[PDB]
Amino acid sequence: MSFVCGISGELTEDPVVSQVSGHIFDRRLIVKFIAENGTDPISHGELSEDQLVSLKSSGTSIPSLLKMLQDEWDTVMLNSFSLRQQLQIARQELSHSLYQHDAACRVISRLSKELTAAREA
Amino acid sequence: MSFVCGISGELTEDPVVSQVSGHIFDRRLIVKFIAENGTDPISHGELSEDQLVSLKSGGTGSAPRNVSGTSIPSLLKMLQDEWDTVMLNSFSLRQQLQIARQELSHSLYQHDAACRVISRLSKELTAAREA
Amino acid sequence: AKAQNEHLLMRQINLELMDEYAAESYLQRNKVMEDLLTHAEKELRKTKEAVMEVHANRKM
Amino acid sequence: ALLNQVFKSLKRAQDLFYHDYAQPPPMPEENDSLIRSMKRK
Amino acid sequence: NKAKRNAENRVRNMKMRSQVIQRSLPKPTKVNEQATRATNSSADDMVKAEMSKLLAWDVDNKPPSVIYSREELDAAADLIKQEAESGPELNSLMWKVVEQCTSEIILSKDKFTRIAILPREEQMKALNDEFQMYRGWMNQRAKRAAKVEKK
Repeated sequence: MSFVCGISGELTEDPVVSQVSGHIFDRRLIVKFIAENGTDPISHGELSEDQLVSLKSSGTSIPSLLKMLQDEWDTVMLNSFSLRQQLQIARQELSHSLYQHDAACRVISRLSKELTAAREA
Repeated sequence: MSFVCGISGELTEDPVVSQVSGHIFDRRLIVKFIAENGTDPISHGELSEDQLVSLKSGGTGSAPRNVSGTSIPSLLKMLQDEWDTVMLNSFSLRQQLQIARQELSHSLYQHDAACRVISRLSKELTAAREA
Repeated sequence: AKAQNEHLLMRQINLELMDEYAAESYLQRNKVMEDLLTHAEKELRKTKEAVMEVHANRKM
Repeated sequence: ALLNQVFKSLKRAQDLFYHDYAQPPPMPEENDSLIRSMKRK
Repeated sequence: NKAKRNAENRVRNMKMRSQVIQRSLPKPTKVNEQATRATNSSADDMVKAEMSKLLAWDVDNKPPSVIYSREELDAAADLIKQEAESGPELNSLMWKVVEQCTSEIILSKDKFTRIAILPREEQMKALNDEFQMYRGWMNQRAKRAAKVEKK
């Protein structure tokens, strides 16, 4: 059947599920995730490779398959770039929002102090 | 021969593998170890002489060893290792983006902060201008 | 142009790691390859004598 | 709809960061290091 | 006299700094001279005015003429978050519209605009310069790569 890996979002040939969260993964990614991060990737709990339960279970032209790789690799790298570009834009929106917030606190601080003067005019 | 014994550590000329160990031994070593101890040195499982098979190379049809360094398996292997790295990289970027994108949505107070300033300044003006 | 930007980034990371470890791994590769050559020349010499021994047993 | 607030917020964020626009998007240090650690492993 | 007595002052003054400094979030390399223009009458204008001082403090290290305690700012921040309501949840629709903005927004005539509102020939110039920027970024990398490769 079709199974979707939680890390890649791709159809996987080797679907495996972790007992610490119940999300399906490609075995190879989650083992590399565990071997690098130690946690479950979705629930962030401690995980280990023995806690993984395996789920149950054409060719056309080599010049074509090599061109399917080329186009598919460009799509994977395009995505990775747009994520780095989108992540900096999110940080730029975030840091601007904090500046507006901190400037507003200074204004509210300034005005609230000035409002004390009206009690001693 | 290119086989190195797991126990003696030498490059053997009598390579033998035992079914329980999945490991490579000298014939002259493993037979006396079976004789004196009956046991796999690696797993500590039982052994008997029928569990032992001796390795060979260079038979008829045996392909020439590729030494050119490049190969189709090894290129597909490292293309796979690139792919795993880029997905786990992209996953952590996607996680980072979700965290940043989540909190800046929760932080969208700024129009309500502006109404509070309007409310405060208008109160201030009516409190400043009463004398 | 976005896709090539990431290929070049991954190329740089590969090249920088390659600058740390290529010299060692190529040296290690040669040290394995040298062993195969000597062991192959051992097999070549051993089989030559056996062919010669058959000529001996024929002449005798 | 929320798109108006999103657009104006993003527009101000771009305008505040205007002089940085010519810089390429960075690679986070965590991500660069986790690429290298996987490669080394 | 140099641990806790000064360590308190080190952390104290760091809590007076903007949260962009405290979180080490991105901040602009130069304060945009357009980001301080205001109609000098809205509540947004004075907040933009104070924000311009915060930016100068964080970018230029030009500190403000008046400084506020963490207590004043937290008391002011409390007054915001008790007033603020209906903060929207993150959802797939939000993801769609933010992504659309990252393709819809391009600079033209030295200003950020919608793409669709520009004259066609100005869209072509904008997209040309947008493309030429990416080609610059590639070439800046490729030269660095070739340098290491040649070694």
